[PDB]
Amino acid sequence: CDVEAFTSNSSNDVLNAIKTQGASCVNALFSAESRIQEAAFESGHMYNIAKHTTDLAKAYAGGGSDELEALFLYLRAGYYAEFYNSKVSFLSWVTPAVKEAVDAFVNNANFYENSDPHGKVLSEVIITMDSAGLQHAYLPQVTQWLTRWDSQYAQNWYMRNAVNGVFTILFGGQWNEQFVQTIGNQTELAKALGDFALRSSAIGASDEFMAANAGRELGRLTKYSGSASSTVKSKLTEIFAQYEMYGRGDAIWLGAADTVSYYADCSDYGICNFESQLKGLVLSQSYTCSPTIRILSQNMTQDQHVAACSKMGYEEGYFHTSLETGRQPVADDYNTQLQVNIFDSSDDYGKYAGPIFNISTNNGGMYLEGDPATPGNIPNFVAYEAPYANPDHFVWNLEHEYVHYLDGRFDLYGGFGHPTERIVWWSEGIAEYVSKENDNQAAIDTIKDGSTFTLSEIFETSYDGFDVDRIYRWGYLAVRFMFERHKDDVNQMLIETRQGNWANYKATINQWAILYQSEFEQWQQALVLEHH
Amino acid sequence: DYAPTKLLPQQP
Amino acid sequence: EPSQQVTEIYQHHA
Ligand SMILES: [Ca+2]
Ligand SMILES: [Ca+2]
Ligand SMILES: [Ca+2]
Ligand SMILES: [Ca+2]
Ligand SMILES: [Zn+2]
Repeated sequence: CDVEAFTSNSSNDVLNAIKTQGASCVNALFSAESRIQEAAFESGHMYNIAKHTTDLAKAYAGGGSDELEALFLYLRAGYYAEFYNSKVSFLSWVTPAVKEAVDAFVNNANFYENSDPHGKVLSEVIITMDSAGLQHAYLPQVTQWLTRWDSQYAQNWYMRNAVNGVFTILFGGQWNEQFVQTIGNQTELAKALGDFALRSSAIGASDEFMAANAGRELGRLTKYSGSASSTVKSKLTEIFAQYEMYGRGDAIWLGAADTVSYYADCSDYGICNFESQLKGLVLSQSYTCSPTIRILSQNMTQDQHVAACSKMGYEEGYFHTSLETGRQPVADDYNTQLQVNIFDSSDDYGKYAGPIFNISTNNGGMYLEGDPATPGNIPNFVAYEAPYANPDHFVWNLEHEYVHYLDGRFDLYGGFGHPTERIVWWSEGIAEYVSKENDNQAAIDTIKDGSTFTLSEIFETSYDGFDVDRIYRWGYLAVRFMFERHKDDVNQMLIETRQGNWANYKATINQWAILYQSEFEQWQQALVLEHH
Repeated sequence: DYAPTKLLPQQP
Repeated sequence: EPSQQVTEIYQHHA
């Protein structure tokens, strides 16, 4: 690969680079520095490359095309950059040329070929329909792909990728005025979409994820009006009758229930309050560690329950001794027993945890402190098992996330959002320090790799941009340094954080950043020399 | 919120 | 919110 080849002023130069380097090299342009994206995605290049792609797509004879894969990938990479990069903007004559190229591939007699090579280029064409804002233009093709899909297509990884792209089109169409005004009249699309979701052969198969996406997008169609409405309702009713919320086809049931509940009247479908019933079905095990920790789980062994409870119990004692809490909670906090809710896998978390706890699941777990002062507030850590999680409990992120419960109840006044000063360095640093103690090679490694942060910088840390090195490793280093070298200062700070005097907390740590920077550097030196 | 697609997953 | 063919298991907490 040579990403600089895509920066030439000459469109023919850029075309030749796309052809010679191929899709795996074009990948770099999605993440390239702005100078590269600005040069590669000039309006003139997008137009000229689209015009070349049109002729090549017309000539396509099936069996895949490395060049067409790379060309369509480039075009939709341009729309990706245009969306995110303020210095990439397209003139109005760009998108019609791109639409012409997509048309040429769609109208080619080979468009519905079933093969992995064809799927590689077809995938990029289907995604371009969304990236280029053409969701209103190919609904007959979306319908055809939905009804043509079968077990033969489903054998091929890249055909699964490609046809799964039609759910991206339907989702992205929400922002397309022409799509919004026509989709509700597409009775044949609605029938095909529902019948795709109802295809029993998808359950447990390589394409189950597509059937679940179909159910979710079908439920989303209830936000529109038009002649297709009764078909959408009828197909959703059939989904809710054919499958169930916990059991066979529940990925499809729950996918449809998610968007129906959000955009429609749950009472029209008989699914109001399914989330409370779902919780009892999925989190069917209950294991009380102690008055301060109870586990609800989907499918854990007795040995895992015992190990989770003892590991958390050890952290609990180490926390209370280290933070000198006297086991006295902050005021206005009645989160007396943490509920630890553990699903059987990341996939189960993604399916069931969303509706049960009203959370997003595109993550590795989350702790919901809630409103600690409100009667009936429940503190919920929501998690899953994973094969590469820590023995002997195998609960992902358990040891770190558990400390957030303790810190929130005994150190930090108020709910999660109460602080009016930045406290990420403390929250994440204390979770790392209590859970890992002095075993943290990654924190040693970031001192000696050419990039360090001052105490001043660490205290300003936020979650914006999610700098894991800064948040987790340098938060740990600052916290550990303060406990080892300035414990009385930490106790002074906790007087303020425990009652929500955030301005006082900031003034306290401001003094640390002025006074202690050179000692912090010496303490880092000692850590590095110990490693050697 | 709308986000354009980045990379599609390759077969392992 | 459509899922891709591959999702990541070992994510940081939210
Ligand atoms: Ca299990
Ligand atoms: Ca709190
Ligand atoms: Ca570093
Ligand atoms: Ca620095
Ligand atoms: Zn954390």
